[PDB]
Amino acid sequence: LDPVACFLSWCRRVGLELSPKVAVSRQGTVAGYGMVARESVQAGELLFVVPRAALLSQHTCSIGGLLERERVALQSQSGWVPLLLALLHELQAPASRWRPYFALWPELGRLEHPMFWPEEERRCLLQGTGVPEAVEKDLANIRSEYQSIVLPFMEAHPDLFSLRVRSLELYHQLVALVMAYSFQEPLEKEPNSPVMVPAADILNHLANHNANLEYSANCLRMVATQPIPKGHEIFNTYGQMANWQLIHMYGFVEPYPDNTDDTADIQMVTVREAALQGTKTEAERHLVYERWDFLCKLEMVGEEGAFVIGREEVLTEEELTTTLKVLCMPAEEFRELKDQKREEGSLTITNIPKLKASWRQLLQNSVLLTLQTYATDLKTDQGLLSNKEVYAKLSWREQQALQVRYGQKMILHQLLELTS
Amino acid sequence: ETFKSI
Ligand SMILES: C[S@@+](CC[C@H](N)C(=O)[O-])C[C@H]1O[C@@H](n2cnc3c(N)ncnc32)[C@H](O)[C@@H]1O
Repeated sequence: LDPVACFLSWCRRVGLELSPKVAVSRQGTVAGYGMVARESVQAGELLFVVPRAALLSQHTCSIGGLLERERVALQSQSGWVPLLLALLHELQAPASRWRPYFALWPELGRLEHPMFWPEEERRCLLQGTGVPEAVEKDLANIRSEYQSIVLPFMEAHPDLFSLRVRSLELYHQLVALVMAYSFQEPLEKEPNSPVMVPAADILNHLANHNANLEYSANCLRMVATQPIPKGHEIFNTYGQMANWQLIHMYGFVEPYPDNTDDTADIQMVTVREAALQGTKTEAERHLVYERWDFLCKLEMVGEEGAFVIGREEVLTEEELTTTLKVLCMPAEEFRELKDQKREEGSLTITNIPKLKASWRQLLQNSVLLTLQTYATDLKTDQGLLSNKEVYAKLSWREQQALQVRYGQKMILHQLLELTS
Repeated sequence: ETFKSI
């Protein structure tokens, strides 16, 4: 309203140029603020430009020097501590060059990430989806970073960090914000740390998006990828995102069948398990592990990785095709490989039923094992979804979790049908 | 490493 107007003056001050055809709005958007087309936009049309000096990063913030200087102290699993300190500093800075930008940020106490859910609810609603595992790892990292890194740094530089921002709760909120709002610029291998991109982080996300960001030497450009008719919301793409990643990172899901990018994971060791399960002999077991290790050498499998199954195609395609090949090939045919490229080809809805019986059976069994890791079967969730009035009576978190579980089980069950 | 790349 006024914050929007203030933000737009700020844009002009810092050289951020919006097309007259786009409008920042809170009306008719899928969530919070979004951008809407004032006039129909053509594919390839420039929607806005953000100068690189307008970005909020460890490098542009007012303590960029101190942060760079202390880059070793500030290391972590995520690599976000420097950005989080820039944000923490800028938020308590009286004359922050980014105030009008912060004014459009969401209310930090109302973030929807499952990390803020009661632990039993998260654990129970999202079992088998991979979310509880990811959140648990996040929470551990967030807590260790705050105590051993972020809090002692702030206390070492009280001038730069008022007491009101020395907050564990706040640190959780800013991590969530970085997760949901930040951009990471692709390289070209030391991955670029995330930055906050004003205006660009106003756009909501869809699998079927109509805008995307381009990087250039001096600026970022948001460009239309599809024609956008008058009055229609402009949707960026946050990536090829399954619902389990959307809810974890962004606190939302796309309702079935909207998410054409949804996926289900089959843990790599589950495939191994299926292979072991089929053995009759302690000798047969050990020949399984030999095939496993060979795949670990090819870097096709690993103890904590997963195969990623898409709606029309397997995404970790060569990993899986090669895993099936090796685990299933005649024991003689294997010894000559273990002595003397990998397996090409697509794994799609049409291809899978044409695979060898042995590949399909191993896959079938792996999927059965995977489906057993959820609390209920697909029929239960399919029933909660099919009845709109039953669905409507579920809490918001229950609806979200349902969409995640349902999307995953459907893909798994489709794979079950394809492997007969 | 900050996730949303575009
Ligand atoms: C980069 S921000 C987009 C701007 C956001 N709507 C706001 O008001 O500040 C990403 C956040 O927007 C929301 N969001 C983005 N796309 C969405 C969608 N398709 N459906 C529901 N919420 C969405 C989620 O809350 C997500 O964490």
